[PDB]
Amino acid sequence: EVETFAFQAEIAQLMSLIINTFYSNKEIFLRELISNSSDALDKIRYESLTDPSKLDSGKELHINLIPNKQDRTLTIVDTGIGMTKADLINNLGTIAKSGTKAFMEALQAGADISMIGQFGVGFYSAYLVAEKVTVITKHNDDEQYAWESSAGGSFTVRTDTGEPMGRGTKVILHLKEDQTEYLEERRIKEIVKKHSQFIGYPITLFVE
Amino acid sequence: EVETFAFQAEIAQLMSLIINTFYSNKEIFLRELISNSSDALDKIRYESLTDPSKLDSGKELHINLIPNKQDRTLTIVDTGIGMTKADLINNLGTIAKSGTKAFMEALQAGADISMIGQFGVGFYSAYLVAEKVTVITKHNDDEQYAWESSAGGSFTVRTDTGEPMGRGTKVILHLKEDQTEYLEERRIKEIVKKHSQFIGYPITLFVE
Ligand SMILES: CCNC(=O)c1n[nH]c(-c2cc(Cl)c(O)cc2O)c1-c1ccc(OC)cc1
Ligand SMILES: CCNC(=O)c1n[nH]c(-c2cc(Cl)c(O)cc2O)c1-c1ccc(OC)cc1
Repeated sequence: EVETFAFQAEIAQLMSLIINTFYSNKEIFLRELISNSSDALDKIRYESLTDPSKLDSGKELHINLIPNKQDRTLTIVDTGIGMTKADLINNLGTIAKSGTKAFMEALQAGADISMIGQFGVGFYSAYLVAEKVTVITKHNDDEQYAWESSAGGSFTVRTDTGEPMGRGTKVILHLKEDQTEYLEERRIKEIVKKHSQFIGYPITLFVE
Repeated sequence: EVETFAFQAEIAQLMSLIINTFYSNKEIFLRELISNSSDALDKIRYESLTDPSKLDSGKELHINLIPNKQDRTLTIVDTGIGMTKADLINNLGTIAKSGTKAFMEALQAGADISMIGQFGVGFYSAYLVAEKVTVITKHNDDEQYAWESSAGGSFTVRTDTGEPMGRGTKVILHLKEDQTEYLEERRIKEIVKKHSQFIGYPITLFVE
C-alpha cells in the first residue's frame, strides 16, 4: 500500500537548512504554496485552450485556504493540473537538486530564505511552520496519490482511496505547536493581502 | 510559406498599452525575457530527469545575450525546451488572455508595468524597447519556426529553414531608434546584475 523513498541528498540538506536555521520571517511559506497553486492552475488553463475536455474534471479554477484549529492544520487546495505519481517522486514536479544548489550558492552570497521560490523549490518552505506535510493530488492521466513527509530524510507515496477530488492538489500542513498563528483568520488575511494580492485566481479563506 | 494571424483582442490591447503608456523604467524587459528563458530551461531539465534522450539535441543549458549595433538588435538565446507551432500561435506558450485581464485590473488598482511578469505575459514587455520582435524556436517534437510581429494587431509564423539551432528559443529585438543603450556592454551588464543575479543558468554576454 505505502512506498517509502529517500530524498536525494541535496533535498534532505535543503530541508535541514529550512528546519534548523534561525529565521523569523516564516510567513513567506503561504506565498510560495499559493504561487505553486497558481502555476498548476495556469498549466491546466493553458492545456484547456486547445483541448477543452481537460476541464471535464472541473471547470472552476481557484485556491481555497482551510484552517482547522482542532487538527492543527492549514490546508491549501487548488484545481490545477495536479501531479502524477512520478511527478510526486521527482520532487513534486520541481528541478529541486539543481534548484537547491543555486539557492545555497545564493545563501553564501548574502541572500536569505525569503527568496527560495526564485530557485524553484519554494514548496520546502512549508517546513518553516509544518512538522508534517501531506500532498494529495489528482492529474487527468493518473489516479489520486498522497505524498507525505516529516523530513528526516524520507517521504512516502500511496494511492489515496479516501476523498476523491476530481483534479488538483491539496497541501495539508500539520503545524508546529508554536506556529498556530497561521490558523487565525486575521493573520492569514494579512499574509494573503501582503504577498499574494495579484494572483489571477480567486482565493477563498474558509472560516471556522 | 508565411501565415498571418490576428492577436486576440486582449493581447492587441496589452500591446498598445505597453507601446503608448508613458513609462520610463523600460529596462525590465531584459529580466522578463531571461526569466522566460529560465522557465524553458527548467522544463527541459525536468524532462531529462526521466528521459535523458531529451538532451540529445544539446546538453548545454544556458542563456546568451548578443548585441549587434550594425543591425540594431539585442538577441537572447537559450537552450530550453522550445515551442511547437501551436505554442507560438497560442501566445508564445502563455495564458495571455486571462493574464492580460488580471494585469489590467492591477493597473487600475495602482500597480505598474514593472509587475507584468507576475501575470504571465512578461514577453510583451519586449515592445517597450523593440519595434519588431522575431522569435525563432525549436522543440524536440516539431520543426524550427519563426514567429514575428511589429504589433499593429498581427503576427506571422513560418517554418524557418535558415540557421538550425538544435533546441531552444532565440528572441531577436529590433530596437527602437532611441533605445540603443541596451546594446552597450556596460548597460546590459548593469541590468543583468540588478534584476537577474539569481538565475540558475550561465548567462554569457557576448561582446562586439
Ligand atoms: C507538472 C504538472 N504538475 C505541476 O506542475 C503541479 N501540480 N500541482 C502542483 C502544485 C505543487 C505544490 Cl508544492 C503546491 O503547493 C500546489 C500545486 O498545485 C504543481 C507544481 C509543480 C512544481 C512547481 O514548481 C514551481 C509548482 C507547481
Ligand atoms: C510549453 C513549452 N515551451 C515553453 O514553455 C517555452 N519555450 N520557450 C519559451 C520562451 C519564451 C520566451 Cl517569450 C522567451 O523569451 C524565452 C523562452 O525560452 C517558453 C516559455 C513559454 C511561456 C512562458 O510563460 C511565462 C515562459 C517561457
